[PDB]
Amino acid sequence: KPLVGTGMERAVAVDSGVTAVAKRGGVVQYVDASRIVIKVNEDEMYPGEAGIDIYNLTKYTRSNQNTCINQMPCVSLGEPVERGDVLADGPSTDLGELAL
Amino acid sequence: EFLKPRLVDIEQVSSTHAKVTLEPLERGFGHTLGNALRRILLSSMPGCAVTEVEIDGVLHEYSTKEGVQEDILEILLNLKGLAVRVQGKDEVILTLNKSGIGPVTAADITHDGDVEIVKPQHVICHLTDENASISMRIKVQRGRGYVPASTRIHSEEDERPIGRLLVDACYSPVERIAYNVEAARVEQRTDLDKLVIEMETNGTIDPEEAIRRAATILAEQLEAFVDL
Amino acid sequence: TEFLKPRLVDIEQVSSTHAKVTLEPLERGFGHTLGNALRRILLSSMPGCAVTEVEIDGVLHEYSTKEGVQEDILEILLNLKGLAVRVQGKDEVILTLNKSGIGPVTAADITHDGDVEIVKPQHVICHLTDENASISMRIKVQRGRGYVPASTRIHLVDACYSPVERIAYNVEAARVEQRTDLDKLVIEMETNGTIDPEEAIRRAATILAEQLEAFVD
Amino acid sequence: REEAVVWDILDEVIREHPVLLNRAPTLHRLGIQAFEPVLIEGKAIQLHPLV
Amino acid sequence: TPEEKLLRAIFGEKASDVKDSSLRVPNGVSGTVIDVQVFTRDGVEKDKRA
Amino acid sequence: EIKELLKLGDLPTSGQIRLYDGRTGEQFERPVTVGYMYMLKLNHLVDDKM
Amino acid sequence: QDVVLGLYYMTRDCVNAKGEGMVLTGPKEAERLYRSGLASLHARVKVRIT
Ligand SMILES: Nc1ncnc2c1ncn2[C@@H]1OC(COP(=O)(O)OP(=O)(O)O)=C(OP(=O)(O)OP(=O)(O)O)C1=O
Repeated sequence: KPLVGTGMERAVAVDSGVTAVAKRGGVVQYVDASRIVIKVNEDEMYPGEAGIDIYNLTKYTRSNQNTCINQMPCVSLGEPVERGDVLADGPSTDLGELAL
Repeated sequence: EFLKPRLVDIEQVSSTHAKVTLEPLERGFGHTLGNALRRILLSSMPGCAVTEVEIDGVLHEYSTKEGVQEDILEILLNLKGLAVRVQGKDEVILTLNKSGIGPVTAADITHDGDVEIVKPQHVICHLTDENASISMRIKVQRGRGYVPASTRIHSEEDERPIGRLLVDACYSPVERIAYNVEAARVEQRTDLDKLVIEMETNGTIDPEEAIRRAATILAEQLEAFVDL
Repeated sequence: TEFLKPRLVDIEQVSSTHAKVTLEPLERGFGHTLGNALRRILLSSMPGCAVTEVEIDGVLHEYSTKEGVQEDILEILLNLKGLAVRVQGKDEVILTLNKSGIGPVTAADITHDGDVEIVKPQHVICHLTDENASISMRIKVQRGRGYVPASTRIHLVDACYSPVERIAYNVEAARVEQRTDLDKLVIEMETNGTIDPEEAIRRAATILAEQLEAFVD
Repeated sequence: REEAVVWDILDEVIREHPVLLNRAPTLHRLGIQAFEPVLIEGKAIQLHPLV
Repeated sequence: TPEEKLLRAIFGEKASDVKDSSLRVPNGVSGTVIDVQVFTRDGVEKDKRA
Repeated sequence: EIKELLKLGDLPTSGQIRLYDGRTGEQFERPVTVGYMYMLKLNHLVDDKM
Repeated sequence: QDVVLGLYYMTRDCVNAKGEGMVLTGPKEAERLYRSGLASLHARVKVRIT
C-alpha cells in the first residue's frame, strides 16, 4: 500500500473487478481463504428465498501469461460489512487500495 | 604500551533490545572495533529458524485449506518469523496441533525439552470453522546468514515427499546494530573511549554470547595475518 | 558452523618498502571487515619513531632565515619528518649534525650512534651555499602511537610515528568451486623503511587480536 | 549436467577470447566494441561505465 | 549409418521405432506443478491419469 | 504541511540525515536524503530478457 | 557524471577547514591526513610535490 498516495487508490482498485466488493451489507458468517459468506441484513434482503450473499474467491490461477491472479479475504470472522465494502483484496490491492 | 578493553555494563531492556558497554578503549579503537563488530554481528552469527514444514492435507504452498483464512504460503511466511532457540540439538522437528475457532499461536506448538519459544503470542494461522483440523511438522535447524529455499534443491537426492514445504531461512538473530563512541573517563588517563553497541535480536541469542562469538570470529580471521 | 579461512597468501612486492598482498577467499563482508579494521590500525595507531622536536642553532623561530642555507626553516622540517629513524634499545635519543662546506648535508652526515639506525643515509636534509657556512644541531626523536601533529602539542614538528606512508585495500570477487560470491582482499602498503611491509601487517593484526583478548571464547 | 569442472574449463576458453558488444541504434563504429569477458553470476551484462 | 548399426549390434539395444517428444520444462525456469488438465479427443479412451 | 509532518514525527525538516558507510564505519560528509518512496517492479524481468 | 562530481568535489577548496595551512612532505602523507580525520578534503594547504 503506498504511504505516499493521491486518494484514487480506492477508486481504481474497486472499479476493476480484481477485488471482491460487497453486494449487500451484513455480517460475515464464515471466512475461508477460499470463500466468504455474508448474512444479509433484513432491509437489504429480498422477501422470498431469504438467503446470504456468498462470494467464492479467486485462488492461484493463471493470467494472460505468465503472471498470477489470487484474491485474499480482508475481513475477519463475524465482522460487520456494509454495501460497497471490500471483502477481499486482489492482486496489487491492500484493504481496497491500489498497491502496485 | 597498548591498553586493552573489557565488557562492563550490559543493560537489557526488552528481550529483543540491549545496550552493551565496552569501556577501556584507546583513541581510534572505539570506531575501529565498533564498525568491524557491527559488520560481523549483522552478517555472520549463528541462529535457528524453520527450514521445512510438512502440512497434513496440503500438497504445495499454492493450495487452500478449508477452515483457514490464511493461504498456505502466508502460513509458511508466518513460520519464517518463528523465533525458536534449541539447546543441544542441531535440527529438531516440532509438532503443531490445534482445532477450533481459535488463532493458532506459537504457544500452541508441542514443546520439546531442548526447544524454547520466544513469542508464544506469535501468530501462525487462524481457524474459522468450528471443527477445522490442522496439524503440521515444523523442522527447525541452526544456521548462518540467509539461505533461500531455491538453493536447497541441488543436493536433494530424493526429497520427493511431495508435501514437504521448503521455506526460506533467515537465520541471523541480529536485526539491527548501532555503535556510538563517546569519550570515557577512568580516573587518570587523559582521554579514552567508551564503546556502546546497541542491538536488537529475535530473542533466540542473548547479547553477551553474541559479542563473544562476534570477536571470536574476528580473532580467527586475523590468524592468517599473524603470519603469512 | 565453522568458518572460512583464506588460502594462498601471494605477496607481490615492489621494492622492500612497497608491497601488495592478496589473500583469498573470505566470507562475504570480510573483505571490508578485515581490510578496513587493519588499515585503521596501520594508519592511526602504529608504534614508531620519527622527528618530534628540533632546537635550531642560529635562530629560535620557525618563521626566520638561516645564514648559509637555501632552504627555508619550515622546508627543512619537511625533510626531518621524512627522516626514517629506527631506534633500538633507546626511548629518547639526541643526535648531532656536524657538517660544513659546499655540500648537501645527507643523513650519513649525522653522528652514528650505537642505538640509532638511519634508514636512508642518502636522504637529503638541507643544502649549504658558498664558503664554509657553519651549521650543526641536536635533534631529538620520540616514540608515539600514530601521527601526532604539532598543533596538538601543548607542553615543533609534526611527528609521523606510524611507519605507514600510505595504505589502501581493494576488495574484489572470489570464486571457490560452488561458492558464488566470496571476497578476495588486496592489501597494498608503503613503509618509511624502518619496518618492512610484511612484518608491518603481522604486527598490525596482532594489535587487533590483543584488544579482542577479553572476548575470545 | 553443469558439472563443477566445466566451469573451471569455461574460464580456460574464455581468457584471451574477446567478445563483441552491440547496443541498439548502431550509429558510429563505436556501437560495436570488443571486450575481454569476465565470468559473472546473474543474468545481466556488466558494462564498463566509461564506455 | 554403418557405424551406428555396428553400435547397435555390440551393445544390443533394440533400436526404437519411436522418437522422444516429451514436454520438458524450459531451461532456466523452475517451479511447482499446481495443475494438470487433459483434453482427449472424443473417441480416444480416457487414459489412466485422465 | 510536509515539513510540519516531519516535526510531528521528531524528524528533521531538511528530510536529510547523517549517514554512515557500513563498510568502513565512517560517516558521510554532507547530509544525504532519506525517506520512503513507493517503488514498482516492471515486468521486464531479466530472466525473461536473457 | 558520477565520477566528475567526485573529482570536482576533491579538487575543491573551502575557506576554513580542518588542516588549513600545514605543510606536507608529499601526496602520500596528504591521503594519510584525510583518511585519519585530521585534514579536510578541501583546505588550502602547501605540499611538497614532484
Ligand atoms: N542489437 C540490439 N541492441 C540493443 N537492444 C536490442 C537489440 N536487438 C533487440 N533489442 C531489444 O530486444 C527487443 C526487440 O528485439 P527484436 O527487435 O524484436 O528482434 P529479435 O526478436 O530478433 O530479438 C527490444 O527490447 P524490448 O522488447 O525489451 O523493448 P524496447 O525496444 O523498448 O527496449 C529491443 O530493445
